[PDB]
Amino acid sequence: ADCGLRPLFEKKSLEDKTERELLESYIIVEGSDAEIGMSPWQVMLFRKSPQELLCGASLISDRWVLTAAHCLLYPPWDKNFTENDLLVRIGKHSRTRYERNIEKISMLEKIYIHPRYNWRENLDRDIALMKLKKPVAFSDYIHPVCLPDRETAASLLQAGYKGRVTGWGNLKETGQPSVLQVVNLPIVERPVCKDSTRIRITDNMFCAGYKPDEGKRGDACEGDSGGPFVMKSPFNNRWYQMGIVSWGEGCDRDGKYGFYTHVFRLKKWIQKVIDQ
Amino acid sequence: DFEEIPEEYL
Ligand SMILES: Cc1ccc(NS(=O)(=O)c2cccc3ccccc23)c(O)c1CC(=O)NCc1ccc(C(=N)N)cc1
Ligand code: NA
Repeated sequence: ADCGLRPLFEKKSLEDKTERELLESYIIVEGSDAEIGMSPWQVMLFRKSPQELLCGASLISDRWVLTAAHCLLYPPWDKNFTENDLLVRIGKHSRTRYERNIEKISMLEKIYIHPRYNWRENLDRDIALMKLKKPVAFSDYIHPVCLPDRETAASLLQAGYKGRVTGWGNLKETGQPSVLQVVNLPIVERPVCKDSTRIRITDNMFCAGYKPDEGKRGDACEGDSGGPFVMKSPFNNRWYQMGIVSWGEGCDRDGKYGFYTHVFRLKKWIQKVIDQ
Repeated sequence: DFEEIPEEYL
């Protein structure tokens, strides 16, 4: 399809200010404000009752939104949302304003949580789909991201290769942003990921972030959960979602890394649900 | 501190 080609960038052959950083590597705390239309697949999961941000998410077609399972279901914290508890807001930039004539607000038809999502232990298979009640109209600000094929995943999911994380979550581990935030972060070697934590890491996870000695900073944080870790393919110039913001111990701590759901590894399940 | 969204969105 037309996935992963942004109306305000690839479609008009304009580059955003940091995408070159990603390309140069293919050999939110400490982020920046997103540019307008920089992440047109970004979705905000929005609670109705206390009207508040619940999580990030992504648009993968006109009717399907991808997020982290723990955004919807986490029994240890008495979290178990139903379809009616929330809305998805699409095309947003500002965190708090209603963006008249730009954002579109959709209701959920059905939530699907991965049947082997491990909320009991380590958040293994931290992935969920939301089918919308009505298709959303694409615009300059609303456009789906691609899901990776095996070859794009193998070629790009390499240590040192950078992807990009976006969200409206905390700027610090212990303020909130006026607009959507963005940070580019390098994928980390699996042994370094494993050695940074006591949590049992699985093949359905990867980690990203700079090492203490590399100097540069940045991480996702509370409120960024469920949002996309994306990479711009140097083969076809399309953006692909490789990860979902899952977990981390604090935010932007030296020696710690952000963990992300490995989208490709779970793609058979995604397709199973969408095929219905 | 979220702006009220249109009531039509339930
Ligand atoms: C559901 C959940 C439960 C616990 C944690 N906290 S945790 O990451 O230390 C963690 C992960 C896996 C299993 C755990 C079991 C026992 C205690 C903690 C655990 C967690 O982070 C989340 C998910 C969450 O809250 N994510 C928000 C978040 C997003 C990104 C980051 C980051 N990249 N720094 C940090 C946090
Ligand atoms: Na870190």
